[PDB]
Amino acid sequence: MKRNPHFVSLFADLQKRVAQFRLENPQVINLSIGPLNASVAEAFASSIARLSSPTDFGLPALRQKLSEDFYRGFVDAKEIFISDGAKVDLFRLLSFFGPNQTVAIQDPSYPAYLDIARLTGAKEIIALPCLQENAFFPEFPEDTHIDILCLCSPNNPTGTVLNKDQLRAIVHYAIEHEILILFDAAYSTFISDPSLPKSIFEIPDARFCAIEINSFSKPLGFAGIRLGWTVIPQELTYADGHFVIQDWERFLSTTFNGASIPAQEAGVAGLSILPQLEAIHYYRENSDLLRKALLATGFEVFGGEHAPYLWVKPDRDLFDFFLREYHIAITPGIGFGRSGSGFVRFSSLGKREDILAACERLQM
Amino acid sequence: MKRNPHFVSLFADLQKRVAQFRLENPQVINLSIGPLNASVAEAFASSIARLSSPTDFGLPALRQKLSEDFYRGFVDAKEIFISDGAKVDLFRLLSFFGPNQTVAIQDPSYPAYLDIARLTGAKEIIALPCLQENAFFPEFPEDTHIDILCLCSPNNPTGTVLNKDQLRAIVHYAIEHEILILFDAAYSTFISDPSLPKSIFEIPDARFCAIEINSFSKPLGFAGIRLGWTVIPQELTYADGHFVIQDWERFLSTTFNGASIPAQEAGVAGLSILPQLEAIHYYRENSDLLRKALLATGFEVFGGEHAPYLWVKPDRDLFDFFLREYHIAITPGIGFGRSGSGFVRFSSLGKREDILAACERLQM
Repeated sequence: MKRNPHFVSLFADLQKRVAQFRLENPQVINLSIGPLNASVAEAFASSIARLSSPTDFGLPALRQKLSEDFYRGFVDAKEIFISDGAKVDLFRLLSFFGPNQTVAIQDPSYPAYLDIARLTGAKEIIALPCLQENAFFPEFPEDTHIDILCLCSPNNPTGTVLNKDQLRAIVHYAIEHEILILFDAAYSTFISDPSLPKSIFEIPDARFCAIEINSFSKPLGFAGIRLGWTVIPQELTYADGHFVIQDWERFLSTTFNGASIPAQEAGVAGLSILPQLEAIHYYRENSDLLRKALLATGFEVFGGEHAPYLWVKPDRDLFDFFLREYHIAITPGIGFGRSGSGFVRFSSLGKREDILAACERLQM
Repeated sequence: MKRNPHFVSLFADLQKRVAQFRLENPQVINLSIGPLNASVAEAFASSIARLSSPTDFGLPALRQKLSEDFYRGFVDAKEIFISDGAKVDLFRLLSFFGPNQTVAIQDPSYPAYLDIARLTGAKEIIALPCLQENAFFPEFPEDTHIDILCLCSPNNPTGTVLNKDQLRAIVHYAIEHEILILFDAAYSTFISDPSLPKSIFEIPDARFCAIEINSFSKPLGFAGIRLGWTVIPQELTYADGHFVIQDWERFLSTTFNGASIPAQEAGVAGLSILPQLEAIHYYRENSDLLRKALLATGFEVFGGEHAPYLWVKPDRDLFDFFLREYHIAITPGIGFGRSGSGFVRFSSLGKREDILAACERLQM
């Protein structure tokens, strides 16, 4: 039994070395990192009760409520597959397409994409620089065949959203070069400008070249819900005219036994209270707060309105600078990749107390 | 985007065509196929309560209780990885070993092995005939290199258990030819003779060539618990002396985000009440019942003491014969594979009412 080839090519680590600084400066606000909702839990329990009394791609009620409330009718229930989270789905996806794909990803990169690409067999991996001069529109190589394009919108780490016009461009480019697009919209719920697309299926032609994955986990309010979903259009087709959706059903039947039903039952209630939650207006606040603190204290601030990420311009100068000069841990850009250089990712997903404390250490 | 090669090579189906017979003979006991425990659910809920109040490889308490109660000390907590079920684990495993393996499986086969092998890239698949002349000891080919050997003990479909002496043989054969053994013990809880091994780790040398997967789901009492575990020995090594357990940790971190914690909390309570459950003495009963009915009515009966499967000798003669001559649906042997020929699988996992009704239609 020889070891895995696809394996041998593989942060943070940033967190250990920060406990370090604390064990060495004991007299630090951690913004480099991250309670279950009342209605959600009641549904959970009621689901459990249902099970302890006498008497597949997802609970029909959940596939439905997604269609109608979450996707606002743009997606059909039968196009929606419930799984236990966005990451496993991304793994099952890339795994499903087979090895030797060449796969392009945004740079700066959410690093789980790179790994799973490497792990699932990619022939090459192409970083698509995304930079504010270009409004973060990724820069495609002329001219290199790409097979799969991973997108992450709203974006981790830029906290940026590809808008309507931008996605239309990407989709046209995609169909033009026969690129399958994998579209990760796990942060979509954080969008606060009701114009911007929330799903890639709001974009002309997306159904002939695109899949979406999404989850609860981070809307937030959803702690302990092992639950996500994948969307495959009926229209989506391999080179030879076979339907992706069909291969996906076989695949799923063979390798998955579905999400937990109580968690499914719990998603349904979550969809109900979904668009209310100051439980996200709370974070929009953190982001505002940071932003102005940051702009007041001289910085260039990007992101933060439609995701819990501030992308901030003032390389190992960076981590240790912020810790020392401000007592704020962050994640330095270049960690997420090569066009990360010169930037820092602040995370907005914390207690207001600390958010305020950090905003203070930006005065003097 | 070309379709998946590994894909193009892929029951039941038996169930549709049985509804058929009913829509055509309206004046049938279904033994071809299959309530959440009170303590388990209480734990679930309490877990949920815990989550709705303010404030990785598995819940430590669960990894522990497995070690100590389930594995009876034979396995260490750190060797135990919690996932959301045995099947996904088998998929993640074979996926993890990479493609081009040649993989041997028992014949008669539990058919998910074949698929997942095919799907994950196998170069060849070798059926290992298991037959009662040989006490169901699988028959190895001289002399064909095999890389992985899947075992299923207690066995679906024979309802058979490889015993101590048998596994010692297989393990010696395995280390001798450098075969990794994948050992599926999901039915172990049904063992009712306290001599027989329950885990492969009760067998000298198993740790230098074997992994085990197991779950709750079917002990039974565990409906709606998306929960299994995998066991990797510290000692287990690739050809080049690298440690499997280590590659597995990386792999898992990249592609899984763990079992649900409430389901984990719920497993713990389940381990407590685990060895009590007439909730399995109930089925042992069904099996007794069937067995004698079957022997009284002239048949050859195998299995049924240590799993909910009776393997019965009296090929398309079979399905439609049983339906017509007895009004009992079964699963015919040859469905699980080529050395299935001449046998039928009865399933013992039903209401006592129907078990009794079936035993009746064996008189005249």
